[PDB]
Amino acid sequence: PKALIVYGSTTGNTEYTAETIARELADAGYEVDSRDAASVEAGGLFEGFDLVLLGCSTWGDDSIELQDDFIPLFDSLEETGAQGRKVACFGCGDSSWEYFCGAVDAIEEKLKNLGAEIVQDGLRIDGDPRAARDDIVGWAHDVRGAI
Ligand SMILES: Cc1cc2nc3c(=O)[nH]c(=O)nc-3n(C[C@H](O)[C@H](O)[C@H](O)COP(=O)(O)O)c2cc1C
Repeated sequence: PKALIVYGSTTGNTEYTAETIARELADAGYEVDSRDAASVEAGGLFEGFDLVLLGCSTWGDDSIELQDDFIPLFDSLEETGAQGRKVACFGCGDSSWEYFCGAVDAIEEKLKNLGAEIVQDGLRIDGDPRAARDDIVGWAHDVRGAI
């Protein structure tokens, strides 16, 4: 099986989290392709992948805004090949904000409309993800067991 991880990260937190998940999946036997959202195009992005994991941090002055590099992908999600695709989401944030990891919710909701199959509720990391390593590894393991 092939898994794609696409992340939008500005300060490196969601990127670390994506790398952590990627190693877990690889150790299990998946062929993993991990890509920064800045480097991808939406159109047919998910083609060929058995599992897609999308990660993004949350921004915005007084609204929920997705990480800049992820925005174009979210805006064109309908062209990615999400129907019937097994997906799960993750993100980093900071619980000082009420809309903690709000990006994750926005992405999940769109995916559901698009007919994707959300295999596990999104992983939401507060603060330094290295401090949450066990939680990330545990979530990767739960995603695997949910396929
Ligand atoms: C202006 C600003 C707005 C933010 N808004 C949110 C927010 O609504 N929800 C949240 O959970 N975190 C918010 N954050 C926290 C970032 O998402 C958090 O620093 C995160 O670790 C960045 O992840 P990244 O390094 O992968 O981009 C905000 C941070 C800044 C500076």
